Amino acid sequence: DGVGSSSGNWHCDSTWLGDRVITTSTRTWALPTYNNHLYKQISNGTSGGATNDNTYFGYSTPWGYFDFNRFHCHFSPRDWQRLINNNWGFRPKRLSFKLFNIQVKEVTQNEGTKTIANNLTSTIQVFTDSEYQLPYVLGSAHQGCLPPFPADVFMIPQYGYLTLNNGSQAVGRSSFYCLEYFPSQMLRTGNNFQFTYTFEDVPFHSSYAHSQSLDRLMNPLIDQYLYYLSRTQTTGGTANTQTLGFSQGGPNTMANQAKNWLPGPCYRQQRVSTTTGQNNNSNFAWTAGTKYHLNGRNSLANPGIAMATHKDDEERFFPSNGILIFGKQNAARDNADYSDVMLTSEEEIKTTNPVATEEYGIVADNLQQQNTAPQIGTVNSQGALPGMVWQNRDVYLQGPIWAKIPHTDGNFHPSPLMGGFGLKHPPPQILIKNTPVPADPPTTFNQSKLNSFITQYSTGQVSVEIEWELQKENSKRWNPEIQYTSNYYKSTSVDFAVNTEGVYSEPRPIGTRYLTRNL
Amino acid sequence: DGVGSSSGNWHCDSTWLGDRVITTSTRTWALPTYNNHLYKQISNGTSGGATNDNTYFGYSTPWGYFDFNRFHCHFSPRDWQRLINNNWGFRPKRLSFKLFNIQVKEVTQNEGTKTIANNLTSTIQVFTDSEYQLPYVLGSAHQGCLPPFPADVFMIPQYGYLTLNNGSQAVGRSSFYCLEYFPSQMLRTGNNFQFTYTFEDVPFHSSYAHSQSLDRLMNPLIDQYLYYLSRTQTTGGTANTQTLGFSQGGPNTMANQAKNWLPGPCYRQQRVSTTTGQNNNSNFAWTAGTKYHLNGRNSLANPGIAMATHKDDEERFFPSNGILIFGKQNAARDNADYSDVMLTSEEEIKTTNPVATEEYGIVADNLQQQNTAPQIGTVNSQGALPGMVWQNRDVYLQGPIWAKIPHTDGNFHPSPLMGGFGLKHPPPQILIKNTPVPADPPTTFNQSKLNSFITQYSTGQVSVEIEWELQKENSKRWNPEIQYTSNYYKSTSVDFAVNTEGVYSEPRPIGTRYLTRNL
Amino acid sequence: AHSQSLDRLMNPLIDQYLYYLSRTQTTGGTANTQTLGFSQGGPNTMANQAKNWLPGPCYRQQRVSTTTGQNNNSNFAWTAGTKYHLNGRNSLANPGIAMATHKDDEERFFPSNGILIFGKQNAARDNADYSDVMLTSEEEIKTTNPVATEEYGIVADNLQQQNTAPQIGTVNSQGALPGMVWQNRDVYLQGPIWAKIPHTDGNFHPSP
Repeated sequence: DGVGSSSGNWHCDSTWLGDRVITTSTRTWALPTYNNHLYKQISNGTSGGATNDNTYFGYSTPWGYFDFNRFHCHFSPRDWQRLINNNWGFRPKRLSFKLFNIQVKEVTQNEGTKTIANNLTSTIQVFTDSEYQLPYVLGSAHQGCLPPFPADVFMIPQYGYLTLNNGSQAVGRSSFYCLEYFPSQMLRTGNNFQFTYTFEDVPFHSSYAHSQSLDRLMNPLIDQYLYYLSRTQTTGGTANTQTLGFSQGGPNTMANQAKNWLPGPCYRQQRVSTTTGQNNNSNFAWTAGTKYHLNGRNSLANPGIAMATHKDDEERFFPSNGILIFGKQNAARDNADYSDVMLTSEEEIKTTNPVATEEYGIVADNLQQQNTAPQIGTVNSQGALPGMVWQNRDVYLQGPIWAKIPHTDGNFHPSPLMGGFGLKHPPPQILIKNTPVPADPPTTFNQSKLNSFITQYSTGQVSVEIEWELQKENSKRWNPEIQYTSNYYKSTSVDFAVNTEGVYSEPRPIGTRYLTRNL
Repeated sequence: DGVGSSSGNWHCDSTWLGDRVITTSTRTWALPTYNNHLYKQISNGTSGGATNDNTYFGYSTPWGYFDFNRFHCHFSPRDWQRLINNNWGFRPKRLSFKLFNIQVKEVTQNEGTKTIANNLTSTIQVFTDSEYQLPYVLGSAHQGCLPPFPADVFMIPQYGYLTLNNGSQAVGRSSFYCLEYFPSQMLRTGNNFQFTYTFEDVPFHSSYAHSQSLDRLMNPLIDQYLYYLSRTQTTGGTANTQTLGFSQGGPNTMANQAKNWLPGPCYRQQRVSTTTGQNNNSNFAWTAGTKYHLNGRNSLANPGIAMATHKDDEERFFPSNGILIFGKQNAARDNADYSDVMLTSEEEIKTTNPVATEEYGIVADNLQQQNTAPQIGTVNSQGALPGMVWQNRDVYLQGPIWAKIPHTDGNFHPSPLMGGFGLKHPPPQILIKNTPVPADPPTTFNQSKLNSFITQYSTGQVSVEIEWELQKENSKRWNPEIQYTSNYYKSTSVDFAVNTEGVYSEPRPIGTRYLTRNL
Repeated sequence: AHSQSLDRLMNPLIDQYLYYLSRTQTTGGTANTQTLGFSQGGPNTMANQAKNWLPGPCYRQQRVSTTTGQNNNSNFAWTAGTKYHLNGRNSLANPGIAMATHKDDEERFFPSNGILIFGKQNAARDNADYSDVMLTSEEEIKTTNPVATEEYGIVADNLQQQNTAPQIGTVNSQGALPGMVWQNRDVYLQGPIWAKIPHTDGNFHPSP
């Protein structure tokens, strides 16, 4: 461990081993000093235009953190293609993390002439929240993960967290956490850090689409032996009175046939078209948004439970806040135009899950009688019902991987709604910070805490290796399957490559469901 | 591996061991930062004056690469002389490569006063394309190899590559490669790198000239027992009619004798003289150039298949684009004058290969009859014919050594046309790069990739050792052979030495074919 | 399929150390006389650069378009067909040596008898219409093999002199040349698998 010796090598690669695939990626990072080495109470109340739905109380810390919860941090576009075109499923098994070739630099500023030099004796601090004692901030789709392109140098995100609040105030139960109250490893240039983690057992992600629908699982050539009420009134001429007629479901009455299952749960969303002219002329994104109510404040159920984005021949429609939306390279942060973002589609699950913008079904609303016509009610919100089967939201090359399952007495189908793997004990948070280096202190004692520090930042490389277990496809389907493919004809540039400017970009979102499977 | 310890020594030498010769050379190199650490899409279309024959699509990378594919990177002039004056052949067997005494420096620029200092904690990255997964750019006669003179410090070439294109656009099959997607070794000052490689089995290069020609392999004292058609018409007086006369080939009719072999293949080239006055007054270098047509675009077949540069007593003639041409020290890059370049000559193969600027031979063109005179056609393009024997192009002290044989279903006589050894698995490409070192990042998180880096370059030494197998001469020739020799009389300077200015220069191209051998 | 072409294997950022004849005549004004000028191949003159290999063999075929209106109005399938002559009788070299079906942006063109053609279900045995058959394409080999309907290249045809302008000849038939590399014809789900190599004293690249 010396000043003149590399403390790690560049490991970036992928290797396929039949039923496993191991991804390894390394990136160069930079870490500034955050908050001037201070912890600060942050808050947002109801004053000004601030609405109650956005209030909060918490703290910003001097620490940064590593995040690689994004599939493109591990899979290259080509690897993702290898994965999705040939496997019915996959999931994480274990990972390795390493920090090395650390460099702490100090920057001097005098007469606009700025100079940067090495501070060979400075240290950075690193530690993992192995016992999950800090607010788990990963799994909220935040920016700051390792870049998709290996050659890109990235800046490390600052760590902050929230606790209970009443307006802009804290309450008795509000918690304050100090990260320096954890043991942490201190490294100088020449030292390195690393750890291993094993994923808990979790279901394989379904990287397939059903080639059968719930309502079409019968034999199209045979009648049922079961009968259904088919007639309530006589038909001949005008002397029409009540009667009772029963028939057997068959090939031409599949909608009436007795079945064993029901489509998945439903919470509805308002429909919007990509052809603006077909939309109501008003600003309803929030007012007509599908939300949930929690302790006085409202939140968008975004993207909410998994539902088919649209039905047959309606690709132009989507749930106002029921799909994942990624921006194109350089899309604005606010009010970006439709042509600057990329909408995903969960159309593959029309097969078992209700369409996001329609009713779940119809139920009786009264008791019909000789003098009262039967009335029906539309169900727009439907919770778990015995017999339901459903699919979860798909995952994307540039989407999240896992999320921590909240520590609660109960939960139902703990699959993260944004997509991914729900884990009770997810990869630990890796916090990093530059140790404060005091500038010269006063020459006579003073009780006050020092607030004059040498300006500095650090840089180094980081490696993450993950082993994924694959579930091979076993189909007896005779005809070719749908596959993700690169465009065939000429183009100005190559998709998933760099600019003439050197800017890498991801042209479209790439899902995971190409191969098919029966129900 | 410390800051204060050399990590390698200067190994430059040659040792002859009967049937082997081992060359070792070390050089000092400098590596700048290329492309500002970026990958950039580069292209060339048909706009402006750009012709379709020069279109392309590809990428330039932030990486550099080591290249020693040039005989003078290993053999000193005197060693080359020892080799060519005493051996009938030679070939590479194995090699060692080493990178050491690495120094990474950072340069500060303020008020024109520039300062360079050591950055002891910086790293460079190195890796070999052992599995040949990157476009093989070596073997295209590019500049950037180790200098011939050991005392010369050189700059490392930037790596770039090409993929399919349609005009200035890419096509579906165009590939984008990221070099950071390979594992690479990271070294700080004090660390070193090295590897070993073994050349595949390959034929010895023919460092000899034939002392017999294909058409003169018979006994000049004996007749053949075989006859040939010698007369088709009577001769006496004027009553001349058709007849059939046969004769036996003999010492005075060697041109008619039955033979067993045929001269090598032929693709023709236009002839040009070094006496400009004998040349047509027009600019025909390209219009009259010998080319090949590939997917809509034309390329010069330069130098093309191996053919004798000229016939007896015509040293002033040469194929417009059928020979290797080296420049003299400091010759201009464009429109350099004849007296500034050095033309090579493959005159040694007149013996078995057709002369580059003449026909292969003559074939019948019709069916002669009592009322139709026989007609003949000139063959200017002749592919492989059973019975052909030929020699390959010679290699030069300052010429290329090997080339990678394209991975294709088929090939014919895979000897690199520019000369050298064709290898399916040639010495791997050695890529090197300076690791980006971010300047101070913003103090509050920002998603954008960093684009502000500390300016730096690296320098160090490189060693290459190659073991060559020799094929000794076994001639029973009584009279002395031709040998490469230094001039005898006085001269302003020494050939293959330095200036009064310290500039090394190679006065002429030195071939390899001096000793002779029978057919 | 190759993602690189034979004529584009160099580094697009570096010049060669090798020179080529670039000028045969002076340029300034009207007093233009013969001279000799040499230049180094580089990123903008890739067509002039010295290279190590040559495209595969070539036997030519007549070009025909799937847009009938672009075709000559005559029945040339046999008369203009590419054939081989064996003991007095002629046969179509069908499909013949492997060559790219067409060049960039010409998908409508194909060699009269230089590709495999399968019929669609129930296509007639004789005079089936274009819409009843399925043409294959060896476009993937444009990368190393000459295009089936064009020349292999150009060679000199005479000896230029002060009083004789240089002449060139087009090569439409080119046999094996040292340095050539090529790809074989592709195989198809409904195509043949193997063939017996004729028992002969010799053969060249015995790929069916």
